[PDB]
Amino acid sequence: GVTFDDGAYTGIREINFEYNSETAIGGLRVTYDLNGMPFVAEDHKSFITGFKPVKISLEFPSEYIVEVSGYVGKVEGYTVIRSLTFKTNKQTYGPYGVTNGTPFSLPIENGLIVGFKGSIGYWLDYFSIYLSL
Amino acid sequence: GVTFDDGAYTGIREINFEYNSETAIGGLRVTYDLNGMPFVAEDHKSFITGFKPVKISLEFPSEYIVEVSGYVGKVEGYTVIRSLTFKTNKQTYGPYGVTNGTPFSLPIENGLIVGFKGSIGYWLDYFSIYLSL
Amino acid sequence: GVTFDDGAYTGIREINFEYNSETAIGGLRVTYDLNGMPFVAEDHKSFITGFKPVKISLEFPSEYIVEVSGYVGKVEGYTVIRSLTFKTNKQTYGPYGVTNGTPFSLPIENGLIVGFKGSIGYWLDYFSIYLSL
Amino acid sequence: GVTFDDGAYTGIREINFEYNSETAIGGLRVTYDLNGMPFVAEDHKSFITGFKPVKISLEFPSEYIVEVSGYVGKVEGYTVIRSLTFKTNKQTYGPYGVTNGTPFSLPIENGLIVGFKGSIGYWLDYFSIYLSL
Amino acid sequence: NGKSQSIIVGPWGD
Amino acid sequence: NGKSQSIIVGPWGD
Amino acid sequence: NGKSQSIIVGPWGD
Amino acid sequence: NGKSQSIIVGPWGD
Ligand SMILES: CC(=O)N[C@@H]1[C@@H](O[C@@H]2O[C@H](CO)[C@H](O)[C@H](O)[C@H]2O)[C@@H](O)[C@@H](CO)O[C@H]1O
Ligand SMILES: CC(=O)N[C@@H]1[C@@H](O[C@@H]2O[C@H](CO)[C@H](O)[C@H](O)[C@H]2O)[C@@H](O)[C@@H](CO)O[C@H]1O
Ligand SMILES: CC(=O)N[C@@H]1[C@@H](O[C@@H]2O[C@H](CO)[C@H](O)[C@H](O)[C@H]2O)[C@@H](O)[C@@H](CO)O[C@H]1O
Ligand SMILES: CC(=O)N[C@@H]1[C@@H](O[C@@H]2O[C@H](CO)[C@H](O)[C@H](O)[C@H]2O)[C@@H](O)[C@@H](CO)O[C@H]1O
Repeated sequence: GVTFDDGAYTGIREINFEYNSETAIGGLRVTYDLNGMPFVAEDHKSFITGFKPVKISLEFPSEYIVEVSGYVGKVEGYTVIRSLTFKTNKQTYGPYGVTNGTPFSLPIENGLIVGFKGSIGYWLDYFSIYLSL
Repeated sequence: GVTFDDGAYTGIREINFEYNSETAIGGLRVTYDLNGMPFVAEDHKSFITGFKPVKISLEFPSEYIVEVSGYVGKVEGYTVIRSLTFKTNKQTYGPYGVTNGTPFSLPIENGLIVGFKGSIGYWLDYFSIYLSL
Repeated sequence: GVTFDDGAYTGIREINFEYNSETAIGGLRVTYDLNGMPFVAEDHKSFITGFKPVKISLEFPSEYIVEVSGYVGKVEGYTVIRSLTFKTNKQTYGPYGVTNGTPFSLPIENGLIVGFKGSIGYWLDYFSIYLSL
Repeated sequence: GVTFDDGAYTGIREINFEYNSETAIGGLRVTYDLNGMPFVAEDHKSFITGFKPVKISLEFPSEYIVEVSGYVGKVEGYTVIRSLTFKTNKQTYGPYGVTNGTPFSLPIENGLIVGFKGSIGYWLDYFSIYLSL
Repeated sequence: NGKSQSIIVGPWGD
Repeated sequence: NGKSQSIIVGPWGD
Repeated sequence: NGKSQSIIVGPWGD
Repeated sequence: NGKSQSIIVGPWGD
């Protein structure tokens, strides 16, 4: 897929992404906080359509993500992120997608997610998370 | 189990821990780097014996951990860390223990493990990792 | 003066500011690096004119500031920053302004300036620096 | 002088140093906090005696340093730290020594001093400060 | 306060 | 909270 | 160099 | 490498 790297910011305000209950996660676009101002990052689109979108609007700054988890599996032979769950200190959003395959989880005891990077083709191939105090 | 928290240091020099191919991970003792000097932290012992020990001596500072992974599962009804694998930029140590249950993985793209905390009873109940540049 | 706080970014690309050889430092506008992209921050204007401008264009990322120094003194009874000098790993820009009064210096042995905040009225009243790895 | 570098820790519990009202700052020994435990670092001695000692015992962790300032000047031709003042969120310790020469100040708006490095011969030649969240 | 903070990820094993 | 913190030195000019 | 560094964990999905 | 880095300001006294 096309690689992307939003880089680092000072927090997360909103996360919008696509998912297909039969396949996997699609595109995603994050709205970060940049020194108190909302900063809408680039839209990392899927190569295809047919997804259901989800828009997670966090009550920044009182609400923040404390865990990201999901499932990794193959779709048409490609190893991709098939499901995602975002747990905040206030509630849980998800799971969205197909909760089948190999699970992964990044619980955060202290610190904040301040950026995302990865790759998206037909589906979200993989992703990494920026962490900072 | 008895909770422990080594806190943060400036790197990792050696990791010694126990494992039982039939049960799970036992006690562990980490030797950190503290501003260029080896610093042997407290020995977090298992409540029992019968384990096989493993001593991972890292070629500090050229060698460092780039991923910690393993399996979580039940032993005598307790949810514990049953297996561990430590991948460095030079080689892979493990898996050690029972690679059955729910997998977990913490790949590190940039940054360093500088401390460990957790709980150990008969086996390693759970653990967290300190990350820093 | 009117307080400002640019917040934190990932580096510095350009620093533009005013100075008057008879009074003190005036307004300033910083162009930061934000994850590889130039990010022009807000222009913090002086309440007056009659200044000489200076535009420091850093050869980002090979060139970076290693020390900020200057002088603090009174102008029309107000305690302000009367002079500034920016030393990088490649060269020195300044001093600009009036090098009289109380000197101050922030040499950086390791780390980077990633943001500025302060207050500007007729002149630069004061300022703080964001530091990060 | 003999160079030293205590490295980084998690806070400051006590600072002991020498001073001479006629010359400059002498030796110094810092007791850091290392993950909740007091950690007495190496004693960086002056090449001579005849100093008056000062022991600053901070009410860790409620009390912490918010500014270090002092004066730099020549003693027997050597440029050294002649005076030091440590301001915490609770009170001010100092000035100690000779408040003559070139002043310097490191006010900390956010962050903590977590280590010291420098050089000491007959007197404190120079020093640097480790900063961290 | 005066206690240095750290980024901590986990726990794994719950 | 959800706001990333930074090390800030200064101010100079008071 | 002049580029601020960040702690990055992952990737997940390989 | 495996050595944790720190922000260091100074030196003062040169
Ligand atoms: C051209 C392109 O981006 N194709 C996408 C796939 O990417 C290929 O995946 C292979 C994996 O073996 C390899 O990494 C290669 O570099 C990629 O181009 C992949 O992203 C796929 C599933 O999302 O979609 C394709 O469109
Ligand atoms: C007294 C003690 O430490 N027992 C150990 C177990 O701890 C109990 O586990 C339960 C879980 O439901 C609960 O967290 C409680 O606080 C713990 O005391 C556990 O560590 C077990 C497996 O390693 O060993 C026991 O010895
Ligand atoms: C209204 C205004 O901003 N005036 C500017 C000055 O600010 C006053 O300074 C005093 C200092 O005792 C105090 O801090 C007050 O809050 C400020 O308003 C000051 O910035 C001055 C020099 O640059 O310019 C005035 O315009
Ligand atoms: C041998 C020694 O340490 N002498 C101390 C002085 O150090 C000399 O200072 C010069 C400065 O031009 C130079 O840096 C040299 O490397 C140092 O050895 C100096 O520390 C002095 C004042 O404290 O004491 C001497 O003992």
